[PDB]
Amino acid sequence: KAKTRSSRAGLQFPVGRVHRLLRKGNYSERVGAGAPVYLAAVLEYLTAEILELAGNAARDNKKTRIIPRHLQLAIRNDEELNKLLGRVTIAQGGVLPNIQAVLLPK
Amino acid sequence: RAKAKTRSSRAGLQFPVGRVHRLLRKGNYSERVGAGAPVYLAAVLEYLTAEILELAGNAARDNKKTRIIPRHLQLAIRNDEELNKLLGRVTIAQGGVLPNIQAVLLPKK
Amino acid sequence: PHRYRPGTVALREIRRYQKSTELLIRKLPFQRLVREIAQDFKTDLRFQSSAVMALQEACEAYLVGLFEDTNLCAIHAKRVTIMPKDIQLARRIRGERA
Amino acid sequence: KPHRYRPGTVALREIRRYQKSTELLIRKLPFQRLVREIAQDFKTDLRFQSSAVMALQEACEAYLVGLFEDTNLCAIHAKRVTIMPKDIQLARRIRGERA
Amino acid sequence: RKRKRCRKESYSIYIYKVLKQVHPDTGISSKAMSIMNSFVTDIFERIASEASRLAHYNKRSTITSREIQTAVRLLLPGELAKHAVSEGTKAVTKYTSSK
Amino acid sequence: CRKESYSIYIYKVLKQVHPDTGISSKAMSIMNSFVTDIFERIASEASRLAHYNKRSTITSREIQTAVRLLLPGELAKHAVSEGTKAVTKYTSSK
Amino acid sequence: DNIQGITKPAIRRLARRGGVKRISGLIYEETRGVLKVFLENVIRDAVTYTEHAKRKTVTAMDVVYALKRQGRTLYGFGG
Amino acid sequence: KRHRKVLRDNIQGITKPAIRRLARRGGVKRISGLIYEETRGVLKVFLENVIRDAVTYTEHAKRKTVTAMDVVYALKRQGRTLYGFGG
DNA sequence: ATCAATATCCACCTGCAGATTCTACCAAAAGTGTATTTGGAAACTGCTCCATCAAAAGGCATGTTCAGCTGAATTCAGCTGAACATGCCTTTTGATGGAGCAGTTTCCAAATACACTTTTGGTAGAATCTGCAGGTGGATATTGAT
DNA sequence: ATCAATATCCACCTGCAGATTCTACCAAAAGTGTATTTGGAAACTGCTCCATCAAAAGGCATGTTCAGCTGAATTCAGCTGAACATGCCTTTTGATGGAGCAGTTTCCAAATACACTTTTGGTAGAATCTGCAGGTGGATATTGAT
Ligand SMILES: [Cl-]
Ligand SMILES: [Cl-]
Ligand SMILES: [Cl-]
Ligand SMILES: [Cl-]
Ligand SMILES: [Cl-]
Ligand SMILES: [Mn+2]
Ligand SMILES: [Mn+2]
Ligand SMILES: [Mn+2]
Ligand SMILES: [Mn+2]
Ligand SMILES: [Mn+2]
Ligand SMILES: [Mn+2]
Ligand SMILES: [Mn+2]
Ligand SMILES: [Mn+2]
Ligand SMILES: [Mn+2]
Ligand SMILES: [Mn+2]
Ligand SMILES: [Mn+2]
Ligand SMILES: [Mn+2]
Ligand SMILES: [Mn+2]
Ligand SMILES: [Mn+2]
Ligand SMILES: [Mn+2]
Ligand SMILES: [Mn+2]
Ligand SMILES: [Mn+2]
Ligand SMILES: [Mn+2]
Ligand SMILES: [Mn+2]
Repeated sequence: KAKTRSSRAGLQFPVGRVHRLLRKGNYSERVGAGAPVYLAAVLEYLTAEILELAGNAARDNKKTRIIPRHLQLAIRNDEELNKLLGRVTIAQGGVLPNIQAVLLPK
Repeated sequence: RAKAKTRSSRAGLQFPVGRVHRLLRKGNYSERVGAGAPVYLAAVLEYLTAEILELAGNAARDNKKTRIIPRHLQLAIRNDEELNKLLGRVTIAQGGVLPNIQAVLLPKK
Repeated sequence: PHRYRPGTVALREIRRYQKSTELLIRKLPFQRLVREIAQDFKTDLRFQSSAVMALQEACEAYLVGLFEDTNLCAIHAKRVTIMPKDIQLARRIRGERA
Repeated sequence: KPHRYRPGTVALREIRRYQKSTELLIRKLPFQRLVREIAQDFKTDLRFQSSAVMALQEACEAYLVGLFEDTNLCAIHAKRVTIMPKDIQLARRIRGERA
Repeated sequence: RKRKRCRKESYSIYIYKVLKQVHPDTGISSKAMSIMNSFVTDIFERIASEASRLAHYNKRSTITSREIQTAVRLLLPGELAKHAVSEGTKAVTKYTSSK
Repeated sequence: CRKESYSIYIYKVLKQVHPDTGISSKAMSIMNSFVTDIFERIASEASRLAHYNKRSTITSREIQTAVRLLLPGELAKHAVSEGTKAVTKYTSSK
Repeated sequence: DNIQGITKPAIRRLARRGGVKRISGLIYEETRGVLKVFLENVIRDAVTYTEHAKRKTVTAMDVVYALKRQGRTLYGFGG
Repeated sequence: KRHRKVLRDNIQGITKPAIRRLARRGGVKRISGLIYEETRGVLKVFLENVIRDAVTYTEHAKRKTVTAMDVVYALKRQGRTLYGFGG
């Protein structure tokens, strides 16, 4: 008869654990019952949106498996993710190909 | 019974050891606060206030002012190597800037 | 008729406004400005006078330091005149852009 | 008869080479050596988790690769193609670092 | 002789679930997974923190779905926040229908 | 709707360092913001320290490390000193 | 338009305080664009703090909190 | 009871061609001869600031080993967040 | 560099309004005193994970030569932006009136916190699966010189 | 507009390292039930904040002049990039010794939890004082001319 809250909310992300983490991190004396749900959803939506673009980036480089380069390409080419992660370093990500035009011959 | 003596007094501080204890409690920084934490913190806070007002005050006397105004705070902080870094991303209302003219812009003669 | 050489009033103006600490945008067009922008977000918002005064303080400092930065960029390109491309570079390097 | 690329051509190939890749660019033993020297000046007889030196190396290389983008814009702003210390200096100060 | 044991917790199983939902054929290297795990933990803190501020700011002892939502509006660029605010509201109403 | 500032404590510290000098109201509120600001910087770092090491308690030891992380070198050194001076004198009184 | 209320002689004073000796003509429209952008980011956050508190007045603290989020801490109106 | 070799002058181990590879990823086509000592200066300062804090986290935890998390926490304080090591 | 001639700043004084400092109270914090839970320092202790050492390969750092091309310097014109006086107009500033509010207080339904007792999802090794790193060779582009 | 010399692309193969799938204990959600908060829903203020109105004031928009700055064109010395031999030292990989994480237990020094009892910080008129608006009167800077 047990029914996991993640299941009740239709999420992959562990609503239960997210509840535990809000508590034992001391953000407030008490936590509302809807807060871990909403939070677990947003976490899930953001990992979904990123993996979407990173998967696209692996296929365009004929790879099955996502690697940190694909995370980096997906992130730095998406205007909004790039803002969200403007001060984040992705280990083994590299940079986006860019040569100032002033530097090319012709 | 007995006769009360504030934790600030016991520590030789002007800053409120009691109040800093309450604020640590009611800020949700931890389940518990040790008795030494607010003492230490209040001292540290007092010390930085001293260092700023010391230098900010020296500057008021150099403008023949009785009263420290934000300009002197701004003078004191931005002219001290360390206070300036501590407050490196802080705006001081009514502070102004340090007088500084990039030398290239001055006349050749 | 007496005329100061171009640049002499400027070095004088720099000294005036660095020595001083008054707000430099005049207050009403600015208060007016802040109110237009805010209603791109909600209506019958209301403002503590101290709240608009806070925004104005925040702005001028921001712009004054950007102007310090723009100025270094201009001098770096061996110029004395700041241009849009200098403001562009300074904001890029700060992380507000590109 | 002997073949020569005009100066700049090999540079542009390298820029392309290394922007396409994600390998670490500082050699790994000398970097580790550098880190242990520095860390040992703050505290003596420290040990390092491997992942900690690699974290430090990734962080460093990322920092410098990016400072070089900013330095490069500065040289160009001054109508040059060559990076020099004043470009790094200008960049570090606008950024908010110093000395 | 007797023996000792340990236990770690990550978002890996969930990340993999969501990965399979969008790219069923695609996989993910460990370094890549680890980066993803780093991302969740990061965003988790940014939101929880901002939420904690909002609660403390209004003299409230409770973090509710609403503090989370406002926090989300502050930290996400519009249209990432618009979608996120959407997905999250969907979850709370669904969670409230079956009790 | 009672308020609270560090004003009287700053005024007290002001008078100890320059007896003759005073402070404008705007200057005082700037100081009040300073104390509040640093307070949050140190508390947060101390909260972070505790949680990292699976600890429920913020102690003077946490403040001290936090102070080390946040303050510029010669300022960490004097602050760390002053704070120990304050805890010791506090233990003295039994 | 109210952005045009932020006039050339005002923008020039800011530049004078910022230590600029000579100013190009394209600067003032450039500046207004940047000021415009700044004011939006800060106010968007401030009103969001207001709406959350279920208030209709933007407070000084609302602007102070916004400015803290944006990394530009302001002293003198609460911290 | 035994000792290692003294660690000294290891910033010179950050060789010129490595500094040239990094600038290439950074999009630099041409490099002044003085760049290489500047970089070394900047790198050293960076590493000190980052490691100091990392070690401070170690001293606090009463450890003798610097961990990846110590380095990730250091990097977060310093405003340069690193993903992929405990991030 | 001196000389003279506007033009602008900037110290020495000085009464007065707007602020600061001073008096006189009180609720609300802060302190005490006593009684109890309890987080985390200590004392081991199993055992990953680190520190060296080393051999052998062959990848790259080095040092050198040399010329292409970049940076620095000069000169110069045209065109932009400063300075200035004039004149119109937006902004300040100074009360006033009244509504739309944030801020309180107090009451209960509704929500969250705990403590046990199941019950299941998540993790750690173990056992399978399998991209793709690495090593190639032929085509296709690119560069630079006749 | 061609050619020789290079380098870059880009697909083909394949065991193996690294990723997936699988097993089985068990930590941690979930479900229950009792015990506490709490964040409202209505009812009330005082108080900021808008909404106007209208003087007077600097401050701003204008238009003209011309100084001098920015950018263009040229020149040249020397620095930095390309190319290649040489050999150092990093990289791999591997075995081994041992520190010191990290896992556990047990127990006080230290925190939390009420209950009361002072004592202080905050608040609001009244009672002094410091900048401040202004006024010089004088120096200090600056410009155009010898
Ligand atoms: Cl911004
Ligand atoms: Cl009790
Ligand atoms: Cl050139
Ligand atoms: Cl007069
Ligand atoms: Cl003569
Ligand atoms: Mn303590
Ligand atoms: Mn060859
Ligand atoms: Mn899909
Ligand atoms: Mn009066
Ligand atoms: Mn008991
Ligand atoms: Mn225990
Ligand atoms: Mn040779
Ligand atoms: Mn030559
Ligand atoms: Mn001319
Ligand atoms: Mn199961
Ligand atoms: Mn390959
Ligand atoms: Mn294997
Ligand atoms: Mn009149
Ligand atoms: Mn050699
Ligand atoms: Mn009192
Ligand atoms: Mn009192
Ligand atoms: Mn005066
Ligand atoms: Mn005056
Ligand atoms: Mn003449």
